[PDB]
Amino acid sequence: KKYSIGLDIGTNSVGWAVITDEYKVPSKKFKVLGNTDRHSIKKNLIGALLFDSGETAEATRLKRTARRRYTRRKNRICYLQEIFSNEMAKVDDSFFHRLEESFLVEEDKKHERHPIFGNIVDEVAYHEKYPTIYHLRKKLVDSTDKADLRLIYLALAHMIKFRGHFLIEGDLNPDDVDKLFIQLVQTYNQLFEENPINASGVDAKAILSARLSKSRRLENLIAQLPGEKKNGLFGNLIALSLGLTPNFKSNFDLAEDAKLQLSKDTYDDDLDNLLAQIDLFLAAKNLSDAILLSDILRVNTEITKAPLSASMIKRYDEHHQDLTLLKALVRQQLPEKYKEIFFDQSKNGYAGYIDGGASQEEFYKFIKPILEKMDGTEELLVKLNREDLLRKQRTFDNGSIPHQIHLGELHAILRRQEDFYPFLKDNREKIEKILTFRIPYYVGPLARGNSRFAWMTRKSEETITPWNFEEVVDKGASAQSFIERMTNFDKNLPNEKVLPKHSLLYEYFTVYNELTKVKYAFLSGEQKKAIVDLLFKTNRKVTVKQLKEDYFKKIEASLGTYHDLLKIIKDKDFLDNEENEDILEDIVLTLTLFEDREMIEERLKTYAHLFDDKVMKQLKRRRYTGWGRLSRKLINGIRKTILDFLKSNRNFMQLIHDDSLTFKEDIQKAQDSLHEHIANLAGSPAIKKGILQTVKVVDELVKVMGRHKPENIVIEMARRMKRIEEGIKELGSQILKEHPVENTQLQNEKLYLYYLQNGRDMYVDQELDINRLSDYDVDHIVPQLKDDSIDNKVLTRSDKNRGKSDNVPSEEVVKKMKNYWRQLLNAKLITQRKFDNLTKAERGGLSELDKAGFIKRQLVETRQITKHVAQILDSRMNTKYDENDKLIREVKVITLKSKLVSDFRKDFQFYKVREINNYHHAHDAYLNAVVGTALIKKYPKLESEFVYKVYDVRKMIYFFYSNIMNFFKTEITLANGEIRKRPLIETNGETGEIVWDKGRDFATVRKVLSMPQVNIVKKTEVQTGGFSKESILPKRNSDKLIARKKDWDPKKYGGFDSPTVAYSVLVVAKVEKGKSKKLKSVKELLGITIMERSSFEKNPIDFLEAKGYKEVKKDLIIKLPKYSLFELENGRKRMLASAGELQKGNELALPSKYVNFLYLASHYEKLKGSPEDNEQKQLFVEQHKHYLDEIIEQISEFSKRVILADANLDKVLSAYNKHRDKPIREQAENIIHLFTLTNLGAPAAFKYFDTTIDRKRYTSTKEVLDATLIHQSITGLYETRIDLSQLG
RNA sequence: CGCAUAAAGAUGAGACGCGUUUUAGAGCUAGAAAUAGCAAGUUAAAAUAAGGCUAGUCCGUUAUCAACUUGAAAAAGUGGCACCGAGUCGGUGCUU
DNA sequence: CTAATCGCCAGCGTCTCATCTTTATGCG
DNA sequence: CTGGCGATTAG
Repeated sequence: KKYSIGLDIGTNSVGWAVITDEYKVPSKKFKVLGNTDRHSIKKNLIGALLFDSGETAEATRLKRTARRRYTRRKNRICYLQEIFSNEMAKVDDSFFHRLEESFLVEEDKKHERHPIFGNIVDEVAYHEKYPTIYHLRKKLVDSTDKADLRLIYLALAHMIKFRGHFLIEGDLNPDDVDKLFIQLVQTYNQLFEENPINASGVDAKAILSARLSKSRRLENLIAQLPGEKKNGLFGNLIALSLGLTPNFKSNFDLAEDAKLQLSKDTYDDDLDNLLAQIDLFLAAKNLSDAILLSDILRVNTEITKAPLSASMIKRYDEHHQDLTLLKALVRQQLPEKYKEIFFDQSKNGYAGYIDGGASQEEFYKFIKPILEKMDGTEELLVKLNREDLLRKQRTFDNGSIPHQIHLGELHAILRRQEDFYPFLKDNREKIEKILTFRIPYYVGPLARGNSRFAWMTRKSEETITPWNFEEVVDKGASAQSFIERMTNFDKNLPNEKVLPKHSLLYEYFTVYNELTKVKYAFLSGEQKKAIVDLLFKTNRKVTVKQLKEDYFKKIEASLGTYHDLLKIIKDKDFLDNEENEDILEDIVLTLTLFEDREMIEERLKTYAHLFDDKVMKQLKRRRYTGWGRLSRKLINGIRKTILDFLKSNRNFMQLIHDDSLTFKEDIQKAQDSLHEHIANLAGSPAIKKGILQTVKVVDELVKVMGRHKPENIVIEMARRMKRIEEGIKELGSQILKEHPVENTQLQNEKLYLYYLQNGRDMYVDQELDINRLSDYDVDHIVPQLKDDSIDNKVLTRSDKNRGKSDNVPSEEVVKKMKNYWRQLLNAKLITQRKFDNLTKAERGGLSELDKAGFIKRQLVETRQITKHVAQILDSRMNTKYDENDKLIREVKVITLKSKLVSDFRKDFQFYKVREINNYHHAHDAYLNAVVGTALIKKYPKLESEFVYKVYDVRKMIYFFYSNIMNFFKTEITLANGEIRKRPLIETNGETGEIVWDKGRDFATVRKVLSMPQVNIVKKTEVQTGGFSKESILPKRNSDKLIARKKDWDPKKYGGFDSPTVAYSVLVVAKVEKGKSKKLKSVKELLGITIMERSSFEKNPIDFLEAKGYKEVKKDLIIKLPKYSLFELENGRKRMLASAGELQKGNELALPSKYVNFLYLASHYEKLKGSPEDNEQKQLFVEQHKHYLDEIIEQISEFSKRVILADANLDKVLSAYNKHRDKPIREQAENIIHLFTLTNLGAPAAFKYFDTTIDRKRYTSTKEVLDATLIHQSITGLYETRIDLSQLG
């Protein structure tokens, strides 16, 4: 009673099928449990399983980072508040209390309404003196009077709360653009004795103030004083202001690469190196400062010290001026449009721009034609083109402001009010340290131990303020654990980390693996030490023949990092010592790990007695990358040593596995769960969900067949005009004059074949006459390997093009195509795939190795995820062992590729339509199963090609002519228009076993493919995610609003809406009826939100009690997650979607003649075969065109049975009776769009030919309380039916 | 089997700029009102999943999940077979 | 005086750094 | 995209 299992794996579906040896899916009757009266269900062993897609973890990461940033911002404000705390009580005691409770309503306040001053007249006087905060900041910077302390706190708090970016390192003082651009040429003339033409008027930074990222900046540098090299024209301007890329190789006349950069960390060390091995750099830095503050600062810096506040005040004043000017102009010209612009908040006028939800762009687009209609509005259009008309202060493009501007304003504020308050003098650097502090990206979250994501190690144990940060956290250990927690361990010893790529032990290992088993006569013995000492360790790159022959004549994979450490340390003494070897092995790890140059300075100040300061700086400026693959205890931790064996001609892997001394310890050290095994796979989680469900359904199917292992498990993992322009540019002839070069409407190959082959045949130099669609057809360059590529066909006029059965091109074609067509393939008119396929007949024809390449290109799959899931299934299924300790292969895992089964669909007319029902997953699984077991029955030894002896296919060519699956066809064709018959009953190579009895197996495949009942299961889930929609709605008198905090009532403050239901519960109880408090009983379905899910799983009874229910039955609480299945009268099925909405559950089983007729009518102009076959298909579809009325009757009876959507049904029928008089090919698309009315899942809105049908949603769960609840297993074969009418 | 280049994806850390919601920015004139006419408008405070206890300048949207019987959890265990047919599975026979 | 139905609605842009895998593409 | 919600209609 052997059997086999076929599996199709997708990202939203898993299809499974169980077949016997006769390719017949069996059936069986199963017991059902519960309290109903049915006791046995007959079911077929084929089906699918559908689920929601998996989600990546990026959105949770972004929200986690947002939470951390909000907590840290609140802590910054709290730090400033407690540093102002103990002295504010002299002026105002409850000032911070009024500043805290400013959100809530006057009836809930405990102080005055006006927060900043506590009364009315001072509030109005303050807001009249200062309209914004920027007037206050400019007054506090410029004026030298003793201000109030509350104003100083307000300015500092606004400066600390928003504090710019950190993308520019180094200090930055506000210096013009062209006023310093000539000073660069002044230093260039006083430092470089040449002729630098000071083009006063070239306007480098001024034209670079526009969109001049690279191209326009380089163009402005080119349209200037010409430079002899690119390093002077573009490169020097890059190293001064723009995106820098200099080099001290052919530009700075150096003997070593001393490459500077922009404002970064390594620029100061590179400038110290360039000055200590060989002003103008200050002028370049000032030019960089001018180019950086070009676009953001739009005001002179002479009259004031704070440029940002002056820019904002200027923007405020121009907004006021243009506002009153536009008011006067619209009062003059169009007085009837006043209210639509200045009063209507719903429109996109000025009132919508200020009080509504209008942005800048919608306001500009709304006000542009009204401003164009009037007159006298020229400069307003000038401003509107420049995006400087009625501009706000807190805009969406203030993100370019660096933090040094805010730091300078804060420093001037603290300097000006210094001598009036002494605690400002005592705590200046504390406040500046509050503003500029930023946690480094390798220290991570400052935790204590209760974190899934932290790696920080502490020295002491106290709170971490920004002032004692460097005193508490160890930075070197944190920077080491930041890297070492990510790099993988080696596969041999699974607990040890991996050496760096440029380690000395790894370099010795790779040079010994190169020159231990080296033969060119095999190499010597003890002379290999002298060989690696002289030739390898002296030459920077070991030669292939030259230096080896020189070393052989003198005596009788490079170590580049050894030479770098030799010339950096300027000797060769410690580079070969004993303890200095492991010391240098620590130094190379130090150089690989960190990238901060100061913790590096500490870790090499650990080793100060090996060099002076100069060698120390020369090696400290170095860097490396890359991590290797091996270990240290693998090579020099097992004792001889592996390096001792590799030094003195066996391979390293041959020393590891083949030798019994080494392979025992690694196999012992190889000594998780399933979820941990899938968790460290590769690829998207959307595939990993399907992989886990595949393992579960395989284990369940093994369980249901009486604990017998299967035989085979088959796995399938499912998944231009510029060329014509390039051909017209390379041709030069009339490629666009008469025949237009426009591949826009051209979708078929009838135009692309003329465009690729330049309007002539690949073999004949004749007129193609492309105006005829009944013209020259297409001919494949190599027929049955199946291929339909662009470079896999040819368009000759009318011939057989040669005389052959295994070769398409002829000798005259190869003689005539050698100059023109081969140059066209060399000029990329035709691709390289067509050139080799057209010229390969001139090299002996179809050789045996080419047939091997063809069958290995048609059979072998390449993806890694399929190999890994095959490995998982083979390790979980085959587990026994013999006395020699070998794997006892009781099952065979066979992987396929979808091209084979797609060819099997399109060959024998087993057509697939995705829009009808979800049966095609199970049908693809069944077809995969039968194709796999037939192919493993026919060609036995070729199991070594895919089932996971070599048996290389060079002396096997079983297969004779072209293809692997060419034995399925009962009448094989030929190349040059011929036929070749085939026997009926196939058999194996040596064994006697009929495999492919044609009539019986095809009748069985039709009978299985037309089976009405398969098992479709939608996987029930408990919903998780956000609590509700993230928008905040204004206040209403509704009851659906959720409070944003604990004591903020939503009828006064607003809140969120539309919460997400986790699951539902069925509650039977009694509630108050009428004003007499009558206890009328009720059976109700209630929805549980996620916050309520936690609070309800803590305690159910008190939760349902306080909700409003009394005297519940505690044992009758039934949990119902999403997609719970309910069966109703007449086989109507409904899936629960929420507490108050259902979804369609049933499925439509159309007969096979209808789906074949639909596939023929849909692609009526895209047959893509032989002309006789296309003519026969056209006669087959046009010979009877009344199936579609029967299909309409089919879906009418179905929708009257289970859908109950009669209004949309009558709309569909009226649309069909309207569009009766139509062609067939335009009617197949409408009748195939029609099938989403009766589909499975959520009700969608489709579209007919002209009209559009809306969706009938199912917003009522009153019927479900008198239904049959189904509890399904993972395959749907084990059920539990519960009659809810008998419950309670 | 190993190197070089490029692209894509996954995972984690650190930072910006907006947006949204309530309050504060005394609206004026005429009528008893309904209302009308007029003037103004750019900013700030606070919250940004309710909250949790291990009280940290932590943690809270990823992954996992039919029912029943055991188990604190982890995890383990629970369902007869052939044949003729097919509108969501039905019927016949043997043995329990 | 409650239930069906219709129509609208739904947080978003950027930057810095690190480690892996996989695919294509040459070269031995 | 698919469920929630207010304004509106229908029994």
